[PDB]
Amino acid sequence: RSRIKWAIDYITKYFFTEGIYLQKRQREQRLLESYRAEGKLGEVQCRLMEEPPDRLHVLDVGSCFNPFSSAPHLEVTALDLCPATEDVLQADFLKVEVVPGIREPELEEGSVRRLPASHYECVIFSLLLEYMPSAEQRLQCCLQAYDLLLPEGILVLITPDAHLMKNWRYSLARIGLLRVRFEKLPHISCMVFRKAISRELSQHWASIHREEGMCEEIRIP
Ligand SMILES: C[S@@+](CC[C@H](N)C(=O)[O-])C[C@H]1O[C@@H](n2cnc3c(N)ncnc32)[C@H](O)[C@@H]1O
Repeated sequence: RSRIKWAIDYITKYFFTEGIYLQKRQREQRLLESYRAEGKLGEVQCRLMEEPPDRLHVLDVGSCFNPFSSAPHLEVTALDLCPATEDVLQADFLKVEVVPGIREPELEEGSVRRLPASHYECVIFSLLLEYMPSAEQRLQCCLQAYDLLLPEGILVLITPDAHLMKNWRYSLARIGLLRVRFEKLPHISCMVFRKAISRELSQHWASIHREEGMCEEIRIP
């Protein structure tokens, strides 16, 4: 049906109705034991989420009109370069700093310039990344998404219309994000990437699944 309904349903299942965050945690714990048992990794640091709050902190980037704000149990901060509705904060995400030690966005001259680090259970890039000028700026957005996420939070990535998705999967794994869902909807590909319990775990996964010819960034032809 709709990417919006698809994403609300996934988020709800991931944190509430299906505990997918706990399922993937187990998969990642087993993967780490496998790697340690092969001497390829040592004593890495792991960071886990507490039980989800009743109200999830969701950052909707390139939101346009804040579709997610009325979804139950989502507390949505919506940003857009050119907001269409008054409830979307103006921001060029490429110029946003991710700042530890703050609780809410800070604005200068009416533009979001700073967001709280490690604060959001969910970051949503719905048909946003194809607006970036370069491949390296698409990666930059996902790197900011990673500093914004709580441990085991999820990046919801929706892009318009296989080896390229394997490349994005590899590129995002290099920076700590492991894909946990991929679904094809009419005219779009719907993906969710999870902030792994350990970035080093994610990077080693990517090392193993690197095919020859693929870049470190995330590309749009
Ligand atoms: C195709 S619309 C998608 C709107 C909504 N997310 C959806 O799924 O329908 C792309 C949006 O990204 C916004 N955008 C483009 N570059 C941006 C940037 N650098 N920072 C914040 N928003 C940006 C545009 O203003 C536009 O609202």
